[PDB]
Amino acid sequence: MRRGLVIVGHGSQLNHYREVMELHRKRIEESGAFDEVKIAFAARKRRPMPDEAIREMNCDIIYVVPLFISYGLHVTEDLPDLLGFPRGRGIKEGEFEGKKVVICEPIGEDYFVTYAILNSVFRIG
Repeated sequence: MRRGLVIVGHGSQLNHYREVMELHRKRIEESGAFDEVKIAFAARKRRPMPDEAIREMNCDIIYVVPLFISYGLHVTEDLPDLLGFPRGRGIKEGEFEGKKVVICEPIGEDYFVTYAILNSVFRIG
C-alpha cells in the first residue's frame, strides 16, 4: 500500500508561509514516513489545490492534513466540498476519483502544538 501525504495550508499571503510549508514537506519526505509528500492550498488561485495534488499523486491511500490552527469553514466546508467529502468536523474516509483519501483533523488542537509553543521558550534542541 503506497501512502501519500498532502499538507493543506491557508494564510498564504504571509511572508515565508509556503517556504515553512515546504520545510515540513522536506523533513517528512526525508524521514521516509510516507511514499510521497505534497503541499497544497485551500481557497482561490494558489496552486496546487488539494484536488490537483491528489490527482498527481501515485498512491493507493492519501492522507490530507489541514495545517490550520482554527477549525473554520476552510476545513469543515471548502476542503471537503473540493474533494466531494462530507462536511463537518472530524476524520473523513472515502475515495477521490477512485483513490482512497482520508481527510484528517486540522493540527490546531494537537498536543504537539501546545508543545511547540512551550519549545519556543524552552528551546530544547
